[PDB]
Formats: sequence, structure tokens, C-alpha cells
Amino acid sequence: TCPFYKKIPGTGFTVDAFQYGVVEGCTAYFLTHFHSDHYAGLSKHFTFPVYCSEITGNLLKNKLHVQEQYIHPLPLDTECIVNGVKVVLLDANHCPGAVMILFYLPNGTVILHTGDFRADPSMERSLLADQKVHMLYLDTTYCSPEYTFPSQQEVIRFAINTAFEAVTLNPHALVVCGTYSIGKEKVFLAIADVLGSKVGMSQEKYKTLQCLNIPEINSLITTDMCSSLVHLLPMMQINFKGLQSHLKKCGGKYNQILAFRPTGWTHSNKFTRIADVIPQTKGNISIYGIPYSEHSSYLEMKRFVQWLKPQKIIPTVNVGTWKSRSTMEKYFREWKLEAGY
Ligand code: NI
Repeated sequence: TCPFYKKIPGTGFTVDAFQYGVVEGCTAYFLTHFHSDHYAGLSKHFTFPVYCSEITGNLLKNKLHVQEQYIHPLPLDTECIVNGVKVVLLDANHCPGAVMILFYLPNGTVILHTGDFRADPSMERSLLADQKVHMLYLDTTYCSPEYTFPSQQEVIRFAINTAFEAVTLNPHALVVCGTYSIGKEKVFLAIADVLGSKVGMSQEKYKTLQCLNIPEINSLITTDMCSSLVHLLPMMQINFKGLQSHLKKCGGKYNQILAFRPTGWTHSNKFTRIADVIPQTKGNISIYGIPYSEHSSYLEMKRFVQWLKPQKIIPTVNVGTWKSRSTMEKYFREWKLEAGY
């Protein structure tokens, strides 16, 4: 049974609610982005209207085989009427095709559902500038002040400089980057651009990237692994055993691996600056954990909410424990007392 924080009151709508069977009263199912916890339950047998971005609809059609007649892609930054209700989709600064959804209810209430997002000051100049929001359904993944990490631009600078130094010292070093979902494509694309290489990957991963409307993508990726010195592998294979095994398969073309695991936050964030990050090494294999996040830090989240000044906040992450819920509610009240709304 569908939880309350996935339902939009005063509408026939749900958000990211495909694993509950036929939800009573739902006339339109919105999907914020193509991450498995959010699409869980969709397949070629689904026969209700799904509303989403163009990119998310390419993934639904090609990867999950949802039939075309049930996919309703909407343009971003554009007022659209869905089943009698005005909606807008906004870029969420999460993975490719991820959106926030603004709902203009028939009684005058305005609701923002962030989906998953990484808050940014650029959002203060979107269509959100123009009107009041009564209710905020908030991605609270890192809602505690211990969650700090650098900007995505600092992290990519570290990765490019690390990879270029290693491969210039040793032209026979291979770079490997871990992946298990869409998102974080700048990691491997920026490294391959500084090295003058295409990124090599499995046919299944190439297929996924071909759905993402990334400009000039045919110039940047390939299934011919032998032609490439940046390889993508499943995240589970980014360990010394898995990497040793991969190096065997390369036919003595390479004699060293430098590997990246883009995680979100790890508690090595509570002590170490990006500048000071060092790898784990065994023999001719080195593995870097880099803190590339596609969710808001605590400070980014607090700035966005203090700017928006919602009347009510509904968390959508960390809702299963009483300790999490009480922690989040305390911070919401601090923020409101500090800013004066
Ligand atoms: Ni996500």
C-alpha cells in the first residue's frame, strides 16, 4: 500500500509509486527520474498514463519496454495541463532526465515535489521565483550538518588531474570507472576527454547512454574496448580481485590500473579535503573513492529551503525511523526561526 508522502492531495496523482499495484483513485503516475528505487514496478505490461521528462521516457521505452501509447513526455520550464491541473517540470540537478514537479492545485495551493535533487542557487531564478509554495516534498538524503562534500567542479578537477598525471607517467596504464545506474557521467567523460580517448563499455551500458540526449555522444563512447583506455565496469567489480581479473582480459596491452569509485558521502569526508585524497593500492592497482554527489549537501539544502519559505515540509528520504524523523523536524524548525518565516 502506497505511503502518504507519495500522494498529491486534491489530485488524481502519485509520484514514484509503481510498486503498490493499482493505486485507488490514481489517474496519472508521475516518475521523477530513472533510478530503480523510484521506477520499481514499471514494465511492458504497465497500462496507465506515465508522465515524465523526454529522457526518462526514452529509458522507459528502450530499457523497460513500456509501450509508447502510455508514455507522456513533457518539456521542461513549460506550463502544461494534465487531467485538468496545471503542472511544470524543472531540472533537478540530479541525473540525466531528473525533474522536480510544481503542481498548481484547483483550490489555490501550490506544491513543489523535488524528486531527488542537488539544490543550487540557479534554482532561485527558475519559474520558482514567481509564486508562493505551500507544501514542499523534500529530498532529505543528507539532512544533517555532518554531511559535507566539495562542488562537482572541484571533484572533476581532481579526477582529470589525477588521471592525466598517471597516464602521462605510464602510457601503459588503464583507467577504470565504476557505474551501477545513470548519473555521474561527467566523471568518465571528463577523464576520457583529457586523455584523448573514447569510453569503452558493455553493449547494455552503451544502450542506456544512447537514451540520454548528451551532445556529440557518438564522438565520446564505444563498445570496442580494445580501442579505448578508459573502461566502464559495474561498481561491484571495483575491488582488487575484480580489477586483476579485468587486467588479464586486456591481452598485455596494459600493466597498471587506476580506478575510480564515485560514491556520495563517506565519513572520510569528516576529516579529509579533496586535495588530500589518496587511493588504496595493491601492487599495480590503485582505487580512488571520490565524493561526487548528485544530492544536496546540508548547507545547499538549508539555503534552498530558507529561500523558498514553504509553509509545510514533507520529507521523502530517511522516513523509516523515529530518530531520523525527529532529527529532520528539529532542523526544519531551526531554519524557520533563523530566517523568520
Ligand atoms: Ni536518484
